[PDB]
Amino acid sequence: NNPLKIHNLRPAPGAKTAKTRVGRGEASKGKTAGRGTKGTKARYQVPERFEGGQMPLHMRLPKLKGFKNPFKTEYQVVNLDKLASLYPEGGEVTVADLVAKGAVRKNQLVKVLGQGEVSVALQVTVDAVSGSAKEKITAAGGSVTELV
Amino acid sequence: MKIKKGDLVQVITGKDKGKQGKVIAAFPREDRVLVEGVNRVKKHTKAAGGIVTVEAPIHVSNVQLVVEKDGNKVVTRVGYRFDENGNKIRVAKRTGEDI
Amino acid sequence: STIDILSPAGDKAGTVELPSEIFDAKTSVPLIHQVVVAQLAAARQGTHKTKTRGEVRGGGKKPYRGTGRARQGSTRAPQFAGGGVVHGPVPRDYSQRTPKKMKAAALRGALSDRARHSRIHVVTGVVEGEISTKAAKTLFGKISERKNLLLVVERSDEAAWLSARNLPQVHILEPGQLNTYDVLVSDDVVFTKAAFESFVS
RNA sequence: GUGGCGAGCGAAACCGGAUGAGGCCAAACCGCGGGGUUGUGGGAUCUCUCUUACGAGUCAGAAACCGUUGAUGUAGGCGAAGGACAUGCGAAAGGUCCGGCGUAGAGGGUAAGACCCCCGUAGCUGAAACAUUGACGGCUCGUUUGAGAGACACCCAAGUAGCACGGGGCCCGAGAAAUCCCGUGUGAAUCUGGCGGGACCACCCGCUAAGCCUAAAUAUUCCCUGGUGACCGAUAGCGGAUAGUACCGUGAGGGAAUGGUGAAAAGUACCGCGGGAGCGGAGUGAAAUAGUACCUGAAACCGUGUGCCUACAAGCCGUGGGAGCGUUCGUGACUGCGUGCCUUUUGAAGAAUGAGCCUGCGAGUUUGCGGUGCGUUGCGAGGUUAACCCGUGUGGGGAAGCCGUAGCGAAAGCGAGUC
Repeated sequence: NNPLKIHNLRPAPGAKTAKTRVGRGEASKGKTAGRGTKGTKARYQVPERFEGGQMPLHMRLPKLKGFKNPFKTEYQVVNLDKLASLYPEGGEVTVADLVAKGAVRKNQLVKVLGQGEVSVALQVTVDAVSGSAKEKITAAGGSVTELV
Repeated sequence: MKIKKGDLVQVITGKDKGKQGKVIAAFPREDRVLVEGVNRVKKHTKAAGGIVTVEAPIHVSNVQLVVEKDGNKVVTRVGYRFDENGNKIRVAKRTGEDI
Repeated sequence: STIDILSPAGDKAGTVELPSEIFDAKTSVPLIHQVVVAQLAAARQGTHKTKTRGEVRGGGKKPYRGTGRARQGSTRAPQFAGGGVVHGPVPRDYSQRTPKKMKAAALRGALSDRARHSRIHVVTGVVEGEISTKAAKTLFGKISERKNLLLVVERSDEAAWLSARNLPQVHILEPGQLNTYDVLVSDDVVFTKAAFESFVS
């Protein structure tokens, strides 16, 4: 009885942590407010990319090897182990249906990969497939039809 | 200012409740009126210089019109009504009569 | 659970089933607490500002130079009387982004809590025919004598809005804008049958 | 991507949204007018075939005015319902009892907490006059041959495009540097014309520079009307409870301080001391240590009275022990111990810095679908919206995106592997 009233709401214990008010009193974060005395850090911030004049970490190790491809495309990949749990009775496997089962992002290229085992026949209609995955699908009586 | 000059009013909230009286002069800008008989102060004035007793204004919302209904007197609030030519006439509300 | 519909006069006019998913959902105090605190914070207007030593008018000059006084860079420094305010308030929006599911769940919890204590009521109408604050007052007296009452009615039903809006203790809402804060404040919740179906659907 | 590849800087394609609109000239040709307006190229000129009233307006595609009338604005009007008893002190809005209105329980005042005492609010209602803006009529304007086929290579914005040099801006800091803009020289073509698609060439794709006009989504508030505040409340809030005044400077310019009697002056008649000021009676007031020096009236600071101690004593002024005296409490004869506070220092009572004293003010804040870790909450192989849309509010919708879902490699690429 006595239902929930708006003055009965309390947060979960440990949810809200009281602020830390530095600079009030000497029985707390006292006069220095947790900084020490008279350094560059007693009044200012020291940038992270600065090793006191010594050659910075980011300036004495060589640049990374190689270039980058502006037009490289990455496929959303589905391993056979997690593709044999979405279809525990076989059937046709389309790309737009794989999207609806939360296995690949929308509007991308799918590429079934070969980790795991498949025990039922699947008719996968995807953009590509790896060699091991293709063998495993065919062994289980399925057929693989690529669009690309 | 509904309280016109020269009306019969009754003090409803003040040192002197009950007392009726006429409206001597009305100040429609500071919302006060003079009712003869109430708040009669004794000014100490010098030179015939001496104690003089005259009434000081009371707030308009502390008086209210007295309309006669069925013999004795009765305090009433005041509304308006047009007759035929768009002429507002003070109409009593306790009685519905014309004051 | 089933609850009786009351006709505008206070008589029974049928029965309705409270959907369990709405009126029998779990009440999580921490979840309700966050949503309600978010509501009150979002209601804050937050229009409030002060002038820092840059915006105070004047003080562009260095007041003086071996003078024997303190060194000062401007007459509008924080420590000066009439100087600028340091770390003062500024205009800011206090609204919070709360997930949709948390909001909906909290309202379900609040309504479920009221239902469990049998404080949900339904009426086919508030007033029949003419607008009357008296008719609404009599109806609500029959339903409950408690201080806080919440009336949920479609905005197209002017009769109920106009009749009940003046009552000191009654807070009126559309079905679509039923919100957690109003439910918790109110001791009882009264739906119009049109409102109840609109909300549940 | 750019960068003494340092500090830093930093797009575009495309996606989701707010609003949505297209017109006209130059040229050729004909006599300032006609003509024509193009990217599926179109127009001119010539030959052949067929055919031969209507709309648009106050606008970017022209431009005014006259009237009739609709709406809004600049004054306003009405607008519901409370009494009795006692108390209070001085005053009832507070207490008790019974009532009433409510499409009005917003707010402000009224001699203390008022939905019903007043001003108002809900709800309706109102304009001779002039302004803003619609609709209509007058009025104004535009059009009144058109279509197809074939010819012809006549026109399609010139000191311009391009190119050379020197520069500017773009993610691009002159680089292999495209596109865009400027100055100097040189300097075309007209549809087989020309420009771009990141040096350049060819093909392919798009498009017609060297002419113009264009509302809507967008930024702002000196000013006006109506409102709001987990904004300030007299050292605060604008500098200004009006002041850019007083004052400072030759001058540009700088630039203050001062709010509060009481419900109502009822602001003290009269008497006395005194030159007056001021005060003691008296009077008003609820209250006169509320007397125009005025609500409350702290501290520093200055006095009167009073209890105790104090003129053989060396005192960071306190503290432990302790007799005595006195309107537990006040004081403290005598005795033991006892070298201030902060800062900064290896180390300070330090003869190292800062502080005459009180009161008030004065230093870890805010933003972000930022980064990161922890706690908690919701959902959980999923989670979640941004802009924006609807609504009175904090409510609902919105999947553009982002994070998780597979990694390795310079990359092609391969993929539980990969180099």
